[PDB]
Amino acid sequence: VNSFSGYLKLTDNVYIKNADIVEEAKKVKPTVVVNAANVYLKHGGGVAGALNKATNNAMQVESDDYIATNGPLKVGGSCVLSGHNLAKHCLHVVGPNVNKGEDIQLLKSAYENFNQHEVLLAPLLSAGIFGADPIHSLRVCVDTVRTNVYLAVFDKNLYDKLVSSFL
Ligand SMILES: O=C(O)Cc1ccccc1O
Repeated sequence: VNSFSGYLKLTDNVYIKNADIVEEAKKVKPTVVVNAANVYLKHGGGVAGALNKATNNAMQVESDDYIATNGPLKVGGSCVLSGHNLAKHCLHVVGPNVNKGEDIQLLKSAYENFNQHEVLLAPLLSAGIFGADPIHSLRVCVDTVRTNVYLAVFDKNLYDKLVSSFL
């Protein structure tokens, strides 16, 4: 048993809810929250800008030190950093950004990072401002992640369409 509440069960291991991931993280304090990161860990908008704002910019300060030491992530890659006031850990995962021309086949590689963690609170990778088909992102999630994932869909109209189209 875990602390996640009000989720619709899609599969053995994937759950979904219409929720603000920031507000969900603040309530649950999950072991792992996933950030929709870019390779530079520049947290400006969407999930990253919202998560970073909720940490009072401490996520960005920590991220800048990580990049200064290690250089940029790979598209499809990840790193584990602090969850600050939101979670124990933040798994920063880089899905491909369609609005930068990145290979959508890298979305499966991105979701494979989730398998290193038994339970996660996450957004749909590459959805919204990343320019990919969200319905596609949910299918790749279900067909790739084997650990227990609680998806927070921010946009209500996107949530209802994802549920009503789910195979
Ligand atoms: O609603 C979601 O969860 C998907 C998403 C991600 C980023 C920006 C806007 C947006 O709708």
